[PDB]
Amino acid sequence: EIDPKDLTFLKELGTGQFGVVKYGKWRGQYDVAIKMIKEGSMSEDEFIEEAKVMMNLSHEKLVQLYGVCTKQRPIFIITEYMANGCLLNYLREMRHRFQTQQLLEMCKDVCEAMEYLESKQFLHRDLAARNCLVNDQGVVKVSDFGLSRYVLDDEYTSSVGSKFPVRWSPPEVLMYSKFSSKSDIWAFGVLMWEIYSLGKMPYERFTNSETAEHIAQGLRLYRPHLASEKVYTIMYSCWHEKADERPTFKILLSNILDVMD
Amino acid sequence: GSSISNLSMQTHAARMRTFMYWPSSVPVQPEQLASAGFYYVGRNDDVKCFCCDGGLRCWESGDDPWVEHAKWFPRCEFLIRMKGQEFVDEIQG
Ligand SMILES: [Zn+2]
Repeated sequence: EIDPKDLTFLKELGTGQFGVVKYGKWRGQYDVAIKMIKEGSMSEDEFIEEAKVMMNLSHEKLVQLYGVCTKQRPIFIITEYMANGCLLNYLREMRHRFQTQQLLEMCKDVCEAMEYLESKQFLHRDLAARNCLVNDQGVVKVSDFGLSRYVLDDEYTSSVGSKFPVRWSPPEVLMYSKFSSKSDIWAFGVLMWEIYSLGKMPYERFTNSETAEHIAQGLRLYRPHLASEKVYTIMYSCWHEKADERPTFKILLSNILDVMD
Repeated sequence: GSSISNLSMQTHAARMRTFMYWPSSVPVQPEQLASAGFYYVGRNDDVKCFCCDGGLRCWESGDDPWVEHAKWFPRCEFLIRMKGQEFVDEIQG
């Protein structure tokens, strides 16, 4: 529990999911990000209790949660400051002229965070480039892990919804809402595809409803031009029809390290 | 002190023709974007204002092209002329 008086607000970062995010200082001169939760957007009592579980998650490639301000409204979410913002926008900025080795380390960083989360039996539930962040050093970190459990917006909750992550969902999630470590594996494969496609929308020429019916009949994301045949085999293994035939994040990490150049 | 960035995209119809190969995955319609001074550059969901050269991407469900234009490009001459200063300052506040 961080005291709001022991926090400064210097610049506005954005207005993505949950509301406004601001840059500021904490104890004295610690670089922090303050996520402010918009009224009526979150199952607040349920998030406060889960925050205590989230505080104990500590990994190099996982966005660190320093604390919360819950003794006032709006609720403040105090985290690690990521100067280069969401991965999706970072990929879409063509000026970067990324090397495929830089694209592989972005995949390595996410896979390491997801291996740590899997070893703690924690599910992300919404893994995608939009939910990953980039710091000052170009390091990619997993953010907003398990947060969809507290979103009150009906558009994000329903599988046929306007804001449901259809393009990152396996057949068993769309058809039966069957969530498991294997639905996090599927989304990771889509995230690997987004990275090698430089932020292209998966199944761009399809609507959410067209995507849902085509993946159920075996349609998969094509090999991105920047992805080698070996890199494509890794993301492709995430999309097996049978959930139990998909690798763990431990297997995927060894596969990624195996093709490092 | 140039007023227009793309003269070939000054008419609503010229901006509409660019949206021919507009991806069906984008939760915003060409007509709404063209009205707000935007045209498709041909890559992903990237649009550019013909007047201020303001570029916008990663469109979300419920996005109003006029609101986003005033949010990220408040000094746009086209935006002020069509919506008035009152509307611009309202989005900035
Ligand atoms: Zn403009």
